[PDB]
Amino acid sequence: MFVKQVFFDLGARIHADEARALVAKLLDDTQPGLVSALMNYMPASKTSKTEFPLVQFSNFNQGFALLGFGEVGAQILSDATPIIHDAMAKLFASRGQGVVVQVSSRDVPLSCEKRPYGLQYTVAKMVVQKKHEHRERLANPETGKVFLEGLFLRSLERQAAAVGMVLPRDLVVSFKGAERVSSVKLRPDSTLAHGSLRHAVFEVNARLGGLWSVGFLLSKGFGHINTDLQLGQG
Amino acid sequence: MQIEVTVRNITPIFSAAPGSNYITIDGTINPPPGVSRFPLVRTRMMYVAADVGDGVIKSVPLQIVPGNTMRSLLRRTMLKHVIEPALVEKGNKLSIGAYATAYSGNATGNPDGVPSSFDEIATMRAHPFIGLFGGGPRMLEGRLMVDSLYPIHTNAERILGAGYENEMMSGPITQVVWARRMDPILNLGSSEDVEVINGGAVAANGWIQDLLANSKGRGLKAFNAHEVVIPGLKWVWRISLDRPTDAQVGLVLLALNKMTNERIAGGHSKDYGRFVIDGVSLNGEQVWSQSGITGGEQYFDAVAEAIDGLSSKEFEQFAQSA
RNA sequence: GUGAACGGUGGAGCAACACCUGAAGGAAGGCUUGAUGAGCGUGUUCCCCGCAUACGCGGGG
Repeated sequence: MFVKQVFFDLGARIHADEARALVAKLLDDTQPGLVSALMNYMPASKTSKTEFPLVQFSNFNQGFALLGFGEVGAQILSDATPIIHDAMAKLFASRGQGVVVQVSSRDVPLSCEKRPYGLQYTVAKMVVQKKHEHRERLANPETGKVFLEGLFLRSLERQAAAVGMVLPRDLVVSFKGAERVSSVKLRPDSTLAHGSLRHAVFEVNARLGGLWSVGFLLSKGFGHINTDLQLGQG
Repeated sequence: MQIEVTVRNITPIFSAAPGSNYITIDGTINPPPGVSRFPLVRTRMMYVAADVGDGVIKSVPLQIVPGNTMRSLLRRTMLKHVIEPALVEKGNKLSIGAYATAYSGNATGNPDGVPSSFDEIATMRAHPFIGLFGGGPRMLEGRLMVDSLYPIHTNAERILGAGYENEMMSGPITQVVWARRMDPILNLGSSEDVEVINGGAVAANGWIQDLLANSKGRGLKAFNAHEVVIPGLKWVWRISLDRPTDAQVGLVLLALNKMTNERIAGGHSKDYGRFVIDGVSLNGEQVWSQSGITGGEQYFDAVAEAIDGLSSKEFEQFAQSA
């Protein structure tokens, strides 16, 4: 259907992962239901759902962005936005002279069609690595392209199934090129790291809509970009 | 007494029609519901029979300025700097009902059911102002007959026909101009701008927080359109008078001498409706120059000794209701 | 075999003449289409959840 995108202007750029941590810190004491919903937590425990995270943090140059997929995610963002804005208001007015937190909100629809010609789409900060078998798949190129093929196609399929619209199942993808290979860490000052791809390019015969997220660690703000801006870049 | 005022608009003209219409991004006036349409207040518009083909006429739409608007304009300019300076120069003051009958034409909504005497009508009729503009509690008839301002256009060829062989507009003559609203609090992103607020950053954050609840008590930050005639095209105006005195015609000509600084249209914050007079035909003879009206001497002299001695007793007995 | 049988309500006659639905009124004020998503940090074995039923597959941070 549609995905709701909310931008917060804190005056200085903070990253998506520290934004998620900062928001989990400030709303920990009061109102546990809304931070549990925005964190996609269990209704009984603190463990996150294994399914698609409906809402997720993202990048913003003057702050952080929030993405709520579907009617449930859009409702969660619409109810949770003013208390978040009041929280950053009190946090940035407690210290210093004080700043004003500005807001933006868009409702970008989702769409997909099929044409018999492949199309270029690039993704930055893409995480591909969770297990040692994927290290064994990425060591050899021939068994690595097919792993990226399956990962991209199944990521499109799972987000299309989560948001509630039908994907054509005759889609074929292809992975052309990579620019850099870098790690992402789970928590700060932790030895554990996950491999990840920087400036991957992919070629899909279908047409790709905006807020289309691929790969792993989607709620931490990786592997999503707007395809509407990439389609006909001006 | 036919006055043919050909004028030329400097800024565009926007005289809004009361019907609320709608518009998408690229044209499509009044779209079907569900296209996310924007509100639109079109310029007001008479249809006119026009020869769109070989001798067949259709009721093509023509955008104009209505006759009631510029009748109020002519009344307001003559009462703004030809009559009320003459009223306050010799010290006479209108009553509140007299002011209401001078500007609107009536004191209250309810008029007199009785008719007034003829000697009253003989006094007020054939007068510089109350002759031209009737009304009051007895609904006195007004001598002056103000038409609407058509553009010189091929759709209005059937109006004021067999004239202007050249200089005739045939193409589309309008444009839709978009005006968006900002929320000024949202567009700040600084501490120096919010240092001015009573309460400051916390008050601005609270108002933005209320705007977050109201985003998904009408708020600000809209984006609308208005449909507006293009500038720089010729327009014609007609003023008519049945059995006029020289003072009434002179008062019309004195209002029309310094008409050039007033507002024929609405939307004057965008300066919409500035016009420069191309010429003034007084029963067909061209009497307009750069320094106002040249010609029509007896009218100017008669209104000159008419506005002197113009007391407010007549306005007071006009506005008195039985 | 009716206190019955037999008997046209008919003819003609123009609802018409003369009256102007009006009068007098301002859609008008106030209101940035060009920013918001596009470029900048992480370096190695770890939570939990299903299918199984452990030979392993899939995935949440």
